[PDB]
Amino acid sequence: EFAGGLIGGQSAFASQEYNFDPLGLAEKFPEQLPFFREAELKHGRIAMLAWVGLVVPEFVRIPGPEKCWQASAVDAHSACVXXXXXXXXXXXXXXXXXXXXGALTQVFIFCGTLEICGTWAKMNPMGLTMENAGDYRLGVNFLPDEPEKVKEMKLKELKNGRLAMLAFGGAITQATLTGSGFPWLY
Amino acid sequence: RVPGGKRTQELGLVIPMADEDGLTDGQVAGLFVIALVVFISAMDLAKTMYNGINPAKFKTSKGKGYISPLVKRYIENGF
Amino acid sequence: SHAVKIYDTCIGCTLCVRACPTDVLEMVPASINAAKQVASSPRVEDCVGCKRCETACPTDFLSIRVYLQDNEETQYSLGLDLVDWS
Amino acid sequence: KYGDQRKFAAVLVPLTTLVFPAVAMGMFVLYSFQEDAFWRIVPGTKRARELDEAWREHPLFANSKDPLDGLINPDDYEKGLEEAWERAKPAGSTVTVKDKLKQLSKQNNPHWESWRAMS
Amino acid sequence: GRCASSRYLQVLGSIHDIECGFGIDNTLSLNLQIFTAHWGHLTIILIWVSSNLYHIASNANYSLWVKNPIPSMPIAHNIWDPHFTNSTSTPYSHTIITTILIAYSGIYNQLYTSGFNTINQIYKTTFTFSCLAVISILLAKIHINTHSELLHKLASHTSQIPSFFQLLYFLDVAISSVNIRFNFHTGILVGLFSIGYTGHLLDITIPASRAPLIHTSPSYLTFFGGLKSNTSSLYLTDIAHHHLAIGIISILTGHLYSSFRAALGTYIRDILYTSHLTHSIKSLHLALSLILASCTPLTSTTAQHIYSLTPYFYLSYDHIYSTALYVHHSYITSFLAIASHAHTAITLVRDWVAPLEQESSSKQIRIHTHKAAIISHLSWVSLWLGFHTLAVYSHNDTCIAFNSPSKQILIEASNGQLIQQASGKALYGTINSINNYNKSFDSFIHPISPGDLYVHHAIALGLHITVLILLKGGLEARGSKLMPDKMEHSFGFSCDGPGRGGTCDISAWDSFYLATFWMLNSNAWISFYFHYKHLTPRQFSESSTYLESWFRDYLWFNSTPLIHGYSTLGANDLSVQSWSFLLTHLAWASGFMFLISWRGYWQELIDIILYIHLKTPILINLWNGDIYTPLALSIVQARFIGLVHFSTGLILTYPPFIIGATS
Amino acid sequence: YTETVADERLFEQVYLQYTSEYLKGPLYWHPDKLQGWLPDYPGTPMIKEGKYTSHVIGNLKAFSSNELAFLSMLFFGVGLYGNLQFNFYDPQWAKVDAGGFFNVSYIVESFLLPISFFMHIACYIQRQNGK
Ligand code: CLA
Ligand code: CLA
Ligand code: CLA
Ligand SMILES: CC(=O)O[C@H]1CC(C)(C)C(=C=C/C(C)=C/C=C/C(C)=C/C=C/C=C(C)/C=C/C=C(C)/C=C/[C@@]23O[C@]2(C)C[C@@H](O)CC3(C)C)[C@](C)(O)C1
Ligand SMILES: CC1=C(C#C/C(C)=C/C=C/C(C)=C/C=C/C=C(C)/C=C/C=C(C)/C=C/[C@@]23O[C@]2(C)C[C@@H](O)CC3(C)C)C(C)(C)C[C@H](O)C1
Ligand code: SF4
Ligand code: SF4
Repeated sequence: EFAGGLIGGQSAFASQEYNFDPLGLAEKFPEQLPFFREAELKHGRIAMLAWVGLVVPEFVRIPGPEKCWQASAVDAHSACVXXXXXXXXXXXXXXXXXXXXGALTQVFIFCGTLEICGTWAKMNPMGLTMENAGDYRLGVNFLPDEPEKVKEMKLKELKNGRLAMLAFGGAITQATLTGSGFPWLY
Repeated sequence: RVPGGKRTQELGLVIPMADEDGLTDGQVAGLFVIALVVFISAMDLAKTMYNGINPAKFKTSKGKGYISPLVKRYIENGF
Repeated sequence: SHAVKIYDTCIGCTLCVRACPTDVLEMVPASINAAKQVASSPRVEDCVGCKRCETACPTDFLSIRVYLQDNEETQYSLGLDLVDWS
Repeated sequence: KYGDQRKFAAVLVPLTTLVFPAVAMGMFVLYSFQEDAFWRIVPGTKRARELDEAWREHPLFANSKDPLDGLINPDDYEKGLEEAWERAKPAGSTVTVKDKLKQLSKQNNPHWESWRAMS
Repeated sequence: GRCASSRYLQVLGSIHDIECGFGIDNTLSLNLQIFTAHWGHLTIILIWVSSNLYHIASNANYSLWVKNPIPSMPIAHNIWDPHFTNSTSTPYSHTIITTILIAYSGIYNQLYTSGFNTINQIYKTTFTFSCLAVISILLAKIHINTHSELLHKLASHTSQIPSFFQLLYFLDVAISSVNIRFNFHTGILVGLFSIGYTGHLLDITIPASRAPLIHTSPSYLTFFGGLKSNTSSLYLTDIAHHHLAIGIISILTGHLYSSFRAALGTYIRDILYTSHLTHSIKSLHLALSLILASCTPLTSTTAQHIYSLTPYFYLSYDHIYSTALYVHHSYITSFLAIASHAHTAITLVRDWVAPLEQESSSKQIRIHTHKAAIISHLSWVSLWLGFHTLAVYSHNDTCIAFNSPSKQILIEASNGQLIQQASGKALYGTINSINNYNKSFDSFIHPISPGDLYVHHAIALGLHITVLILLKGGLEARGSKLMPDKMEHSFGFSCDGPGRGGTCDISAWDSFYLATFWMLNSNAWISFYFHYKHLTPRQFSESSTYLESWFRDYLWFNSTPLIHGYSTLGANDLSVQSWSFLLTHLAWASGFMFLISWRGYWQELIDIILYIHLKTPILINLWNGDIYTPLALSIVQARFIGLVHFSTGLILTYPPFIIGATS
Repeated sequence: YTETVADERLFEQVYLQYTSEYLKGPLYWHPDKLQGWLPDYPGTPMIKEGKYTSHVIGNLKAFSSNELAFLSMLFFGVGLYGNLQFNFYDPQWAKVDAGGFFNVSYIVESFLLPISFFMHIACYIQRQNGK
């Protein structure tokens, strides 16, 4: 069985299986395949949200700390974190800014808390397997009750995630190279 | 002070003494309270180490024991 | 009390029995040597521990071995004279 | 003044270097005459017997002192040993495995741990 | 029947030998007792730290020493002794003021470097460390209860199958687990402790050493070198960066073994099984031996590098701190070094299972196969070093007594000089490629002379002989040609009788007893070398190739201030030093009789004395001797007591000399 | 028949030969037979036939010998390049001394030399087992 029987390896021309793995990592690391699918789904979801929030600020910009909330999508990370002391280290000597402190570290700490009580709580305490890889039981009531419908919905999630990962890479690289608007072209 | 040794006399090394008290009596008493706590706890620990483990507690002691869920994992993870 | 053990390599010298100053050892009949006799230590409670038996034993390594047990000493194993423990 | 801590010293030094040491020595010589004295290193104390029996009462440590503990199916082991000895038994030898093991387990050492008779 | 007077010595000789306990029946009890003892010992250490901090806070002058550290002297604690003169003034007090003692530990520089400025901070630190002692004792109680609760949970435990008894081996998996312990030690206890100390330095130590600066920016991590000019110590920025680097490296290393999950990390057993090891890692004596052998290089390098590269403020400016610290840590590491071998011998006696006769698989097996070759070659190198060091020293002594200093044999220390030249070229290349050059390294490289070569050969001789005695004891602990049953007996036992040639000092413990004298002698040589080179580098460089120089220009000459301490002319503040000097001489000589005179003489003497007591009118009607029968000390107890007296005398005779010579 | 010493020795030999084979089996359960003790872990035999089994190299057990050889040589080249370009050619010490920063590529690469050593060890181990 290819890659422990995970959704995502089936071709689209049907009657065929893309089972894309030129490096053969699925057979080299079968004990970390659930972690591989966890990472793939996490990257896909983060990249979907990242592409959406790479397009949107070109139109609407939340009015806030003017130090951030300004500039191109490229100059929006190092600007919305400011000259932190070393890296993601709050300046306790001068909280309330007045020189150097973060503006996203709140997003960072929220992501850390959610991740620890999310993936870490799923793996360390009293358990992830092949089937429950990306399944955090979030919005499963919306999932249809049919064996193939769930499988095709998961496949659509996976393929949208891969497309969003590649799309975000291309979009951010083009924006860095050129600037410009949504087309991200010279 | 009457110094001894060649270097103290030939260099003028001196030992200053504070004219104040150092610690007030209240601070010494505050330290002695926690020292007494250490002392009581250490006497209890010495008693427990002297008597050692009692395996026959399961015949008389209440409860049913407990193995923490991580201790079970550490048991079955290996040695 | 010490522990005096006799091993199969005994050849019935009787020298160990003769050297014992407190009559700990004795000769018993056996069939494992040409002498048809081996030593025995039926009264090691009287073994002071002088190890004269080990000095007298001529086998390659002593057929009689005395194991000292200092946390075990009795009045007989200490040779107490001025003091009685009974 | 730099002194005024000697008010603590004049009580503590005599106390902890005379009263406590003397009380400790008297308590130690009193403890030396208890039947429980040095029960962990001195053989033949009552508490040592009680502790050993308490360990033996635990279901895990019942057959803990037996050097042969571990044989999951001792009957299978004994049967296999008897079968292996039958094919190697010398000529008309009259020794069986059962009595051979029984007489190899029974030695004659009366003066071993005889200190388990006072406490 | 009951016991004799030797019961006290017999009990106290194994008072902490938890393996020899009578109630202890399993590794669970042994491991839990050891863990609780560890907790109590940590509590003792914390209370000792709080003690020093309190006495510096209360009975001391830290607030004044911090202002002018170079010429000032710290105070250890007050003197309250009713035996002094209630009149006049002692030489340890400024007339009517209280009596004080000068601290030679070095805690003042430690606290000053760490960022302490006020007495109040030291008081709060004392309170916190007493709190930590409470916490440690409570953790001991907690773990005793948790293990007893597991034991009680065996009242609701059964596998429904005969394999349930397997749980017997996993009850102490909390203590006996190795992979988790290694992972968490090397990661947390080493790397993250270093990283936390880097944080401490960046937040306090560097801020409280210079003018106010930026918000602890990454410019606080420097790569200067050593010996900041003003304080004559390492740069605090360099120390913080060093701890940061060590912390990062050890944190990365700590993810090696399979600690919490079975899917990450390699097992230590599999690591050893595919190497030249695969030892019995379940032995507690083996682990103790190989970690004592780890604290030994650490403590020896601590002694070397506290002096060579002084890390504390104004530590090099104290002529007594620098020698006392070095000698103290050298003695500590010598004790740990001999401990490693002693517990290796105990491991071989008690906790080592060997193949039948020929299976050369275990490392100890392969060592034991050719142990005679090891001991013979160690004896050869020891003999060579002793012969050729003593003979050259004798040549120098004789030819310099005969008015011929130029007839000496002075081998120039060429190899050490080459190593020093290479290191100096490397350091100078480092310095020359700096825009902030003109740095100093203090005594990292020192002038090396023929006297240095001879003393190094003497030190190598001492180390070789100590290792020879210890290694012979370890290898023949399980049986030698003289006594081919030594593993049937205890680790320490009296002898094997006067027959078979005579068998005094035959146990492995007797090998340790013999080796402790050589450990003390080698440490004395090392300490004499360091102290002599510290007192006068020039005179050591020239006149130290003949032993008469060591006897005269060091011992006889430098003992002048100490003996003059108390005399019929008045007393100095060295009076305690001279009195302790004489007391330690008495202690050293008192242990000679426990070593030279042996038991039987004294047993007859005790029989005569007991005859007197049972013959004295009143005593006989109150005390017949049947209860606690007085007996002469047993042979092993006698050897140990003589060794203790000898060690105490030899060790404690030196600090008075150090204080008299340097202060 | 009487039990001669030779017959007793024969019983000793028979008993030892039988029991030494029996105790290796699943029916003796000694603490020295636990995981982490003498016996190998259940699914991970380390040494068989006097040869390092494929399970020694851990997660690399599935790698081919050619893949490990290529990785070994590539890592050796990259790590040696990093070490030589950090120490002797293109030194970074002067650049970082004046307030600069290390060429992070050199630092990352230089750690691939011992990795390459163990990678080529693993390549040989894989080749021996025919993988
Ligand atoms: C300096 C080392 C030293 C010392 C102190 C002693 C002391 C002694 N030896 Mg001895 N001995 C030594 C080395 C020494 N030996 C050596 C190297 C050998 C070579 C083998 C011998 C061989 C030897 C033999 C063969 C004999 C002795 C005997 C004696 C005893 C007779 C002297 C006596 O009773 O005085 C009293 C003891 C003193 C130490 C005098 C000083 C006492 C102090 C200063 C006063 C009390 C202090 C005070 C109470 C403090 C309290 C303690 C504190 C904890 C509170 C005595 C206990 C003989 C004996 O026991 O016969 C009676 C005997 O037969 N010795
Ligand atoms: C990977 C996702 C991601 C990341 C890292 C960022 C990061 C950033 N965004 Mg952004 N954004 C995103 C997605 C993301 N965005 C999406 C999906 C939208 C569309 C609503 C926007 C719309 C948006 C605007 C309008 C602006 C930013 C801005 C910024 C910058 C300042 C931070 C801020 O306040 O954002 C604000 C972001 C939001 C209010 C949208 C949050 C939506 C999150 C991603 C969904 C919640 C995820 C949660 C963990 C899952 C549970 C909920 C789920 C059921 C949906 C920062 C670089 C500001 C800036 O300076 O731009 C240059 C700004 O003005 N973003
Ligand atoms: C035939 C004489 C002879 C020979 C060839 C050797 C050879 C050896 N001995 Mg040696 N030894 C000898 C006599 C001899 N020994 C005597 C008489 C003693 C008693 C003092 C020793 C005591 C001794 C010790 C304690 C050690 C050796 C060791 C060694 C070995 C290393 C070399 C060494 O240390 O030499 C140095 C030799 C000495 C220090 C001993 C003194 C040399 C004697 C005086 C020479 C006598 C020669 C003899 C008089 C010739 C007469 C010839 C005539 C009758 C025709 C080497 C195999 C060492 C070893 O085992 O390491 C591998 C070691 O540790 N030997
Ligand atoms: C209680 C509760 O809540 O339950 C929850 C459960 C759950 C599951 C969390 C939920 C959900 C689902 C969610 C939130 C789904 C969101 C999905 C998103 C945002 C997908 C974006 C994909 C973007 C792509 C593919 C971009 C593709 C972009 C491409 C290909 C770009 C292509 C470009 O060529 C173009 C077009 C321009 C060129 O210049 C270059 C580039 C950029 C490459 C619910 C509904 O909330 C309910
Ligand atoms: C830049 C910047 C920042 C940033 C950033 C970020 C997030 C940068 C992210 C970069 C990122 C995310 C880059 C992804 C690349 C993905 C690639 C190359 C995929 C190739 C995929 C290929 C070539 C696929 C090929 C195939 O399809 C082919 C042709 C046939 C198919 O049958 C099969 C396959 C699959 C084989 C900071 C640091 C945050 C702040 C700073 O201030 C500004
Ligand atoms: S001396 Fe030895 S060999 Fe002779 S009879 Fe006695 S025990 Fe046997
Ligand atoms: S040690 Fe002495 S008393 Fe004991 S059996 Fe031998 S000879 Fe007899």
